[PDB]
This record gives sequence, C-alpha cells and structure tokens, in this order.
Amino acid sequence: SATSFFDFKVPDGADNEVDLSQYKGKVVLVVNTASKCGFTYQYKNLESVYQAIKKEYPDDFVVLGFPCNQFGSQQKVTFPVMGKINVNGDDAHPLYKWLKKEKPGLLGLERVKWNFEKFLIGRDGKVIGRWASTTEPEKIQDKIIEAIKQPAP
Amino acid sequence: ATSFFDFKVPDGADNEVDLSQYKGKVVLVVNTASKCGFTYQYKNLESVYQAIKKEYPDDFVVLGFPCNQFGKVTFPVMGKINVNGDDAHPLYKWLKKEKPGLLGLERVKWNFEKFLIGRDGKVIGRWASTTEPEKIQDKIIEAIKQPAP
Repeated sequence: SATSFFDFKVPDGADNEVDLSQYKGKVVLVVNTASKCGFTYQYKNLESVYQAIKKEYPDDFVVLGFPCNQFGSQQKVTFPVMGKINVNGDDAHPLYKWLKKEKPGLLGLERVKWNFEKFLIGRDGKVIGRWASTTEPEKIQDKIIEAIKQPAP
Repeated sequence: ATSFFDFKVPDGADNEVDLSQYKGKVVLVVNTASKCGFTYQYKNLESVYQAIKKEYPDDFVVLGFPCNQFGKVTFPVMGKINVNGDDAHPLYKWLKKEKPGLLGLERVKWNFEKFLIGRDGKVIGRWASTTEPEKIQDKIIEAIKQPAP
C-alpha cells in the first residue's frame, strides 16, 4: 500500500520512540523475540548471522528484535532489542499489522504463529521474506546478502 | 509393563510395522486427516519435525495415522485406522486410557490430536488440535535429553 517499512516508529527498550527511517536504505531483519528466557540457541543463531554479515558488509544490515509475551501457555545478543510489543490481535503494534498483510504466512495465514518468526526488509522498505520460527536464520543468509548487493532506490 | 513400543500398526501399504523398531526414542503420535485439504497442519508438523531432526538427528519420530472418523511430508505415514469407538486400533485404545483428555474424556475430538511418547514408551503428554506443534518442542527436547530405560 505504497507504505515503506521506514515510515514506521517503534519504541526501544527504554520506552523511547525510535524512528525507523534512521535505517532507510539498509537491509533489516525483524524478529519477535521471547519475553521469557530459555531460547538460548535461537539467540545464538541470530547473533551468529548478525556477526557474519556484519563482517562481510558492515553497517549494511541491522537486526531488530521485538520482545513479545504473547506465546506462553497457562543467550546474549548485540543487535538492537526494542520495546515490548504485541504482534497479534487488534492491539498489535501498527508495524506488525503492516508486516503481516504485506507478507502473509503459510497458506495466507497472517498471524505470527510462535516466537522468532522473521521478516526481511529490502533496502527499499518492502517485505521481501517471511520465515517460520522453525527456519534457521542461516537459511535466510543468502537472501540477506542478495538484498544487500541490491541498490536502494 | 505394556509400552507404546509393544504395539504393531499398519503402514501405508498395510504391512506390519512393529513400534519396537523405535524403542528408546521420542515419538509424537498424530491422527491425520483422511481426505485432502488440511495442508496447514501437515506442513506445520513437518516443519517442527525437520527442526528437531536437525538438532537431534534420529532421536525424534513423528507418526501420522490417517483417520476418516471426523469432518507431502517426510515423517512416516501409516495405514488408515480408527481412533474412536469399539473399532479403534488397539494402540489408540491404549493411548487414550493412558493419557485422558481435558476432564477425563478419553476420545479424540478432532483431527490432529497429538500424543508424545517418551523413551520409556509411556505417554508423557496429550494436546488437542488447537495446540500448535511449535509449543510442543519444549517437552520433546526435554524428553530427548532424558535417557531411555
């Protein structure tokens, strides 16, 4: 809908508002992280893909983690981790309402199923990829690097 | 003791399958849809299977049992069986009374109810069709770190 990812604003951890246009023209991987601890091997893998591509392409690529408490039933990272948000429901942060419409999940299902679904933002700000929690960040790596070799508009 | 691993079941070609061939492994049992057009649940399950499969290759088996009583993956799919009634396969008669449903109700209510078997062959968990496979990974990986009897 002619909107671009870099049109959005989000809260960082300190509940201060971050403007996503500060990342304009970069490749962004958006991931909803667990509010609760105990997912060390997925933080490790996302920290690992982020160190890798940081070496090859410094400043080309940012990972934004967004904590989410919505996936629980009744591990150090260096990429920016943001304020806590809802990814689902009518209360979902406007950013995630856009991400979900722009790139529906499997069979068109728009809801995020679990923690650690990933969206890939190209330099132009369109969603170029969505991967389930079961996909390993290392399989996005070649899609990231293709987004990086692409010029911004 | 009667263990999950004592049972035989029919495979797709209705050959005898002995569950003993999986003895000492962690097994998730899911009654699958008969008719076509339930693709969300198959791909979702396969997706959790390929995951655990890469973390712990060979520890974890998903077993799908088609069932017509209600209304492409890599894990084994078995012969068609009845899950409820007097006509239920012995394995589901067993699984049901071992791990009853929400308020003691033992029948399977819809497609894709999931039973988790520990390395000791006893049922450690039961989830209905409303629960996502991604929510089960915790209890599967916990059972995999557990040693067999």
